[PDB]
Amino acid sequence: RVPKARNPTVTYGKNQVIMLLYPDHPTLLSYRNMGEEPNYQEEWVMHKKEVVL
Amino acid sequence: PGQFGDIQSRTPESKDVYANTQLVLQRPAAGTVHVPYSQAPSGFKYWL
Amino acid sequence: YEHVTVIPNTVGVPYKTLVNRPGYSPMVLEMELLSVTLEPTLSLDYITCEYKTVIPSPYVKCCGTAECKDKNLPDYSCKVFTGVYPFMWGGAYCFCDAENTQLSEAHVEKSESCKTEFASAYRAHTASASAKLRVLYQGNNITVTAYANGDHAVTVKDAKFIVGPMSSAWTPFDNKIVVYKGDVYNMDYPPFGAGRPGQFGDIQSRTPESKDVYANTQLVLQRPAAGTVHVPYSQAPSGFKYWLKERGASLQHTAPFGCQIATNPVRAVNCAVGNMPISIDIPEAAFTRVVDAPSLTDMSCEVPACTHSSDFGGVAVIKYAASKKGKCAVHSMTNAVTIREAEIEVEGNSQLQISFSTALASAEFRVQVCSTQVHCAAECHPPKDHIVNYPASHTTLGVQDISATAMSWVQKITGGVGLVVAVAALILIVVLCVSFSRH
Ligand SMILES: *[C@@H]1O[C@H](CO)[C@@H](O[C@@H]2O[C@H](CO)[C@@H](O[C@@H]3O[C@H](CO)[C@@H](O)[C@H](O[C@H]4O[C@H](CO)[C@@H](O)[C@H](O)[C@@H]4O[C@@H]4O[C@H](CO)[C@@H](O)[C@H](O)[C@H]4NC(C)=O)[C@@H]3O)[C@H](O)[C@H]2NC(C)=O)[C@H](O)[C@H]1NC(C)=O
Ligand SMILES: *[C@@H]1O[C@H](CO[C@@H]2O[C@@H](C)[C@@H](O)[C@@H](O)[C@@H]2O)[C@@H](O[C@@H]2O[C@H](CO)[C@@H](O[C@@H]3O[C@H](CO)[C@@H](O)[C@H](O)[C@@H]3O)[C@H](O)[C@H]2NC(C)=O)[C@H](O)[C@H]1NC(C)=O
Repeated sequence: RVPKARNPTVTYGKNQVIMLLYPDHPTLLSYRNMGEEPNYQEEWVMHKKEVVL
Repeated sequence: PGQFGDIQSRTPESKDVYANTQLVLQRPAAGTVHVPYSQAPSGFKYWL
Repeated sequence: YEHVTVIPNTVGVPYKTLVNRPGYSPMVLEMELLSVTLEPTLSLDYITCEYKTVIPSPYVKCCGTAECKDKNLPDYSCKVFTGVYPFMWGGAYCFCDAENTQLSEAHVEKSESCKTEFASAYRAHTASASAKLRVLYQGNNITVTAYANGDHAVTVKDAKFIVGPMSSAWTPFDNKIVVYKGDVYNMDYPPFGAGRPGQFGDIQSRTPESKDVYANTQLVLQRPAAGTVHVPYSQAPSGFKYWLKERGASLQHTAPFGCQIATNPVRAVNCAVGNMPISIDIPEAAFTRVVDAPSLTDMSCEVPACTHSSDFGGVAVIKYAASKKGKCAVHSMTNAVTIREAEIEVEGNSQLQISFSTALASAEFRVQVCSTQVHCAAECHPPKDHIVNYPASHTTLGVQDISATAMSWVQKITGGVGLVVAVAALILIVVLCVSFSRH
């Protein structure tokens, strides 16, 4: 059994998603484009953090 | 939610409490009686 | 009746095709890809798993010298050390003060945890595609599942469907694949018998039950510490655990075109690459003669609102006069506008409402209902919500069906510049004609 992180707080902007993240433990956040070039990126979040994608 | 001011009240003794903590109830796990939820942690503590 | 169509490989977006048999009421079929599964053919080369170093007890021979015979074990080494004086809990091992020898031998073999904890290295050659399809056939929702190689035909409601082959051969797998449990990695693993110490593939075997083990771990024995009977050794730690601690992101999270990856069997699911041909055979019994189906005349179209959002933001109302009550297919005559409804119920003189989506600033299109065409025109406004969670239901605008109704600025500027150029060319022609006539 592994836990599920809290729901991030999501806001929107012109071709932007702004996510506020509240991890209890170091949580892996990754994202990729779903086109020809995924441009996969990942990072470990240890504390509350705001990410603009 | 999750920032300074997620819960507010006019005075410490007032019973008027405004709360925006993004509280979403989740499905309990099979075979258990717990009440799971996904709630943004206290913005006051994060500010502290 | 045989009908040939092509639909994009996008999953979860329905597409509508028009089965048009002249002399019969046209039909509209809505097909949606629920899942496209690519299952490649895999040939196993070897499996890599944690090794264990089997070290028998040391052989302490005093007033003597031990020798070891070279054995053919996967990675086997003997060393005899001289001048050892081992101690027990009680005292010295034996009377013999010097010239004592200790033979220490060690080899490497697959740990029994290889039965469960292992990573397989496969070769991927070709992919056999399959597809699950939801079809709106004569107002009924039917689900089919069939191979997408263009070879398998599936029959539902006496209608035959041939799906594929997919127009693109792209797959997220390159030639060499590593499968651990449920994570597929795209890695150039070393060939069998060429593994290197401290990396992936240090210990290999052709099959999980094969006794043939290729181990390359730089296993070197070292002299035991004075007054101790232990067997020290210098060995590169297991390459499988090393690979596990730095696996990186598996293909499930970095595959292009948003492919999902599954294992047992290894599948690539919902890859939105290229498109997919579909051939449809419909019985002549399913068709209906035009004289029986309703016919619509005195038909006009008006759009009260249009919003070129990813959802169906546009609404059109069509006034019609129906000869008889019944169902009728509705289809778009342009590729830039997608109609949500597939069939409407019509009776008498009335009006009907349809929902549509588009990307055009000025939506100018035509709608066919019971072989009657109506030209709809509208000005569409952009939405206020920046981001949505669902793919666009309309097709993208290209290079021909472009611009808005306020393209008349382009026409005006082109006409003005062309008029200036025409005036200059006319003056030049007049002058040249005068000069040529004059001599
Ligand atoms: C914990 O859970 C894991 C996974 O859930 C279990 O591992 C599974 O163990 C099974 C038992 O061995 C594996 O099943 C078979 O294992 C064979 C070992 O030799 C393996 O060779 C088999 O694979 C062949 O057959 C498949 C049939 O579809 C083929 O797709 C595949 O490519 C293989 O084909 C062979 O290819 C070579 C290459 O030339 C040929 O020479 C052979 O002739 C081909 N054989 C056949 C039959 O065509 C088969 O998988 C199972 O694979 C394995 N799981 C995984 C993911 O690999 C653990 O056992 C479990 N733990 C415990 C304690 O039970
Ligand atoms: C044929 O199927 C389509 C697609 O729906 C799929 O098939 C159905 C049988 C169900 O298994 C669905 O879960 C599945 O995805 C049907 O179109 C969809 O119908 C559903 C309900 O009929 C619509 O859901 C509703 O949507 C409204 C608006 O958001 C909500 O308020 C409702 O609470 C409900 O969720 C869905 O929007 C709709 N989708 C589209 C693209 O039209 C279709 O109705 C069905 N037809 C027949 C005759 O069975």
